[PDB]
Amino acid sequence: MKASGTLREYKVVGRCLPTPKCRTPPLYRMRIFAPNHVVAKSRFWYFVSQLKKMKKSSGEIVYCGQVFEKSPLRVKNFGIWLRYDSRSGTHNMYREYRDLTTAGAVTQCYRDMGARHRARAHSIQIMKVEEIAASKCRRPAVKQFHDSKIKFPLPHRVLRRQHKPRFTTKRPNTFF
Amino acid sequence: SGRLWCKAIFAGYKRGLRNQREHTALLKIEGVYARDETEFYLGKRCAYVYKAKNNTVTPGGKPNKTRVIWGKVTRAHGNSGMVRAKFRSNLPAKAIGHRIRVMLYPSRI
Amino acid sequence: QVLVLDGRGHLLGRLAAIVAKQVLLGRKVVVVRCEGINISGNFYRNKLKYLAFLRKRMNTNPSRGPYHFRAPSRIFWRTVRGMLPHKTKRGQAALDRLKVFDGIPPPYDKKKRMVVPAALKVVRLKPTRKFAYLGRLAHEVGWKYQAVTATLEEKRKEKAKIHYRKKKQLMRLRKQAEKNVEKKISKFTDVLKTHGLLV
Amino acid sequence: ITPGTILIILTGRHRGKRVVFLKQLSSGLLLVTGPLSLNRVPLRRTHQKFVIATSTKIDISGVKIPKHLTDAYFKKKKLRKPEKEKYEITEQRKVDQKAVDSQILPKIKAVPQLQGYLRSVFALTNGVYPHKLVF
Amino acid sequence: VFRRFVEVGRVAYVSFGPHAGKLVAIVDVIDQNRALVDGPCTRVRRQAMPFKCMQLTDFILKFPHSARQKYVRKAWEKADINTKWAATRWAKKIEARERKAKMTDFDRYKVMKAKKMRNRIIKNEVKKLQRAALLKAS
Amino acid sequence: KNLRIMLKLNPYAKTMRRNTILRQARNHKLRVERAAAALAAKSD
RNA sequence: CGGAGCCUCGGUUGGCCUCGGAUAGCCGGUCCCCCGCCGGGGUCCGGUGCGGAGAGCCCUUCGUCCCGGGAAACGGGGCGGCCGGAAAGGGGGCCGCCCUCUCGCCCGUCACGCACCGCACGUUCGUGGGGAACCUGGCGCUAAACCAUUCGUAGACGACC
RNA sequence: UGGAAUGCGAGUGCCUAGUGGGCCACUUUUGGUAAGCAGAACUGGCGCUGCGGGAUGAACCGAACGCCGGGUUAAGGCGCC
RNA sequence: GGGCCCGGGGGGCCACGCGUCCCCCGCGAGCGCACGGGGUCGGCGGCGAUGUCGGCUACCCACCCGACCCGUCUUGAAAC
Ligand SMILES: [Mg+2]
Ligand SMILES: [Mg+2]
Ligand SMILES: [Mg+2]
Ligand SMILES: [Mg+2]
Ligand SMILES: [Mg+2]
Ligand SMILES: [Mg+2]
Ligand SMILES: [Mg+2]
Ligand SMILES: [Mg+2]
Ligand SMILES: [Mg+2]
Ligand SMILES: [Mg+2]
Ligand SMILES: [Mg+2]
Ligand SMILES: [Mg+2]
Ligand SMILES: [Mg+2]
Ligand SMILES: [Mg+2]
Repeated sequence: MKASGTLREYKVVGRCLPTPKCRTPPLYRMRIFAPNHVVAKSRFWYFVSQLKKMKKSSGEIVYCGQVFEKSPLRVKNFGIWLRYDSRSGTHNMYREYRDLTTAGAVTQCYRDMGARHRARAHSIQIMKVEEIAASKCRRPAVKQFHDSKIKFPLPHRVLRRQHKPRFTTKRPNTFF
Repeated sequence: SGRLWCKAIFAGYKRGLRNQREHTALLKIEGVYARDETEFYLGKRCAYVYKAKNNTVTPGGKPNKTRVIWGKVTRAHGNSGMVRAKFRSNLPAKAIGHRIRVMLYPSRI
Repeated sequence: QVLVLDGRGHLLGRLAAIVAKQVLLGRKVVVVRCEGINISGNFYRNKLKYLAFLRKRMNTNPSRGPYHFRAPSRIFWRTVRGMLPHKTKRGQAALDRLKVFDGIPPPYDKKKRMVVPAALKVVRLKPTRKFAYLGRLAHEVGWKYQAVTATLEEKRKEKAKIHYRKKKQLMRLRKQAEKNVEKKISKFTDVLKTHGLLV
Repeated sequence: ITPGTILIILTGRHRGKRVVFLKQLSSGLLLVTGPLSLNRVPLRRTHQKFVIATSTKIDISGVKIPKHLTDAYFKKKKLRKPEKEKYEITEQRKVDQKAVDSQILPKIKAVPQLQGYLRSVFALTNGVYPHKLVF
Repeated sequence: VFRRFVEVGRVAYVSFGPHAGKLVAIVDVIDQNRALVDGPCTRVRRQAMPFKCMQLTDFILKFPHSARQKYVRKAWEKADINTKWAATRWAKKIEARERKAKMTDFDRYKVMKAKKMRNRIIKNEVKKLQRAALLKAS
Repeated sequence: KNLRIMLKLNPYAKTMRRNTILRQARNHKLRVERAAAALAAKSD
């Protein structure tokens, strides 16, 4: 899987193909984060196969649909439990993020895992994603934004319109 | 009286890195530094204007040393406002870095 | 006609990249105060870079090149030459469209200087990063006219200060004059404000 | 391009001049007038692709353009040579110019600084870029 | 040295993006780069916005962090940020910028004539003020 | 792209296109009237 | 120093005549206060998504006629003198004149100009650079280099003294 | 009811040149410390083959070639060259 | 929902002769416009006898991109 663009959260439900032994095999559900639904079903079959004696040939997808963020206008803290392969082992991490959507938080995890650990998306398994209250967060990067009277300036604002104009008479001012 | 044409530069021919298509010229137009601003200049006439030793007939005038190769803007090139132009004859390589007149006709405004 | 640039507070390679593309399109460029140009990284690791360049020489005849120019202007010039196809007539024509100066000699001392915000150090570097000064680096690899250029640059700044005070004087009169003739020019002041020229 | 619109001619000896658009002839060419007394552009045909239509408009809805002013009216007549043959302004054209001008000219003078605007020529200058400016 | 702070209620001008030219209020801070903003009286839905596309103004509305859009609008109307904004030189300079941009060819002609005459009158007066200052020197 | 070429291959296409045009114009006329009423309702 | 032209070479198609700089800070007024050979610091007051803004400024060209209203009258155009500039030096400003105009700008009045009958290389910088000549006036100049000879502080020959 | 899908016109006979030094890569693999070493399997290449990309390069990556115009791409790229 | 969108009590149909038997209950005329078996104008302008018009290619020159010297043996040649 390529963690392309902003991921979506998919609810994938699958089961073993019914057989005379078991005419109604049990139903399984997973939370999948993927770029599109085609990738979402593919990853499902990759995960259930690791937990059950099942695979695409001997099973079917019963429901694939996007789970929509339920409070897209409310800031939340997300705890993420993931495992990943490094160059020389596997590890379990717990990570935290602040975001408005749970799929946005998961995307941050992939970019972050790529930035800080050079971990490609194909080597990352998001085990669990929870919304966490400010009092249960652990990472100081997230906790410093739990301040009702938070304030801070924007020092040294760099000129981003550096080629409009490309040549000017006045030098830029970085203080605002 | 005054100028009635926009100022352009003959930046170079159409090319990859090691192949050159001389039938298309890349033009840089003064003040046009993005692709969304090139829309005004599509289809407008272009003139490489120069002087030679021998006299030649001037439409509406008497023979002089001025000569012109006509062309027109055909499409935008890139993201920063370069346009592709085509002329009745491939531009001479000595024209690279020199003025190309871009006329205000055919008017669409 | 001529694009005059001020090299103070510009990073060496970003200025060269823009300048090289400009003279290849047929524009004349003058860069003054090449000793005021900057390079990212601590001074020491940039001095080692030029000393490594200084060691490059034809083992059988050093006089045949490379030629290691020591002036901050010539260092910049060679850097723009490295971004041009200078072994072809088209590149050499462009290279002749560029003049480089230490200090600001006439006539550019009495002309307005433009900058390139895409090459300015205040824009392109993080403020905590170290950087080198082209003039100091040049002075410590054999450049001989650092002390003189500074001496003449201080004379120019003294004269430019008197010129600025004269211009501020002529601007204070300009503002006063607009009050004296406010009645007579009020109508023409409404046209300009109606169309955004005056706020 | 609506009747009464001011157009900037882009070609011919009258290039850069600002003229008043009267009507579109059956051939599709436009009919315009300077008027003559303002910029020495007479009743003359012009092609629309070669004019810039400004946003300035006078109301010439009450102007009665003579009906004989047609494509055949403005078509060039051939002149023969064996030295040179010179074009002459027929007395009818002068009469037609005055009849149309006498109705447009008073309406131009109704708008302040418009007659002077029509006397002045269009040109591009330093820093002025056609794609940026409104006409 | 800092005078404008990213805080709850700060009104920020949006310089570029899909909402360029509008005013929004900082409702909450997500992380170092993003904030929850709201434009109830300026046609902006509550959403995340980076600080990069924001320019802080001098107004600071008083509502609790993450209060719903009803109370952001209520504070906006009490402070009359819309009319106060239009009275600032910052807003006026924006207005002048767009007035000049839309100038028609005829408008540009009339400005040239007005500017032509206005500049001559000022120059003549400056000449007289210079000559008058000369006599005091003598 | 060419209408009369389509009708040579599928004459019914003319019926479908005429119906679409009439339906779409009719649905637009409702939305404006709905919107116009709402705006008038707000003015009250 | 002060006429017609003829070749040839090209490009270009308004100008910006200048503080120094800072960037976790800036810019302009303010001399009332303190220093100095009119300049610096303080105070105070203004601006600061720079508007005393290069996102800018200046100039703007269809021409002429007649007569009005604003603007000028300390004004426009034109021969003599003194400061002044050296990093690669100023056809800027100032003072005299005997002259030369009430027009230069803005808003109007009034007409006229090849109005060449829709059409390109138009419009400058342009008395442009270089070359032969032809005139036509004034004021000025009347040299050296190399060879040859000689030298031997030099020398394969050239070169060099 | 020409008895699975899909695609495609097939069968057959004479005469016949050059070749019978190869070499390279993914994977498998023998000897060897290893070798741009020697020796095998499979497929694909280079040899016989230009062209875009890998600065440069037999074999890598893309793609295979009549003489052209327009459009769009692959692999690769987009500070300047 | 499906049944020529089953049966009964404002808007589009590639319905539109009839004698009937009854399931059920073989040729109208003209005229015209065209998104219709691949472009035409029943549209125009300038210039021309001593200095100008056209002349691909060819002679010379310039510039931009490309470009290693052929034959040969060879797995491999621009090959030191
Ligand atoms: Mg010319
Ligand atoms: Mg030395
Ligand atoms: Mg082997
Ligand atoms: Mg062989
Ligand atoms: Mg083969
Ligand atoms: Mg091949
Ligand atoms: Mg390589
Ligand atoms: Mg092609
Ligand atoms: Mg490259
Ligand atoms: Mg090459
Ligand atoms: Mg051989
Ligand atoms: Mg061999
Ligand atoms: Mg060979
Ligand atoms: Mg070799």
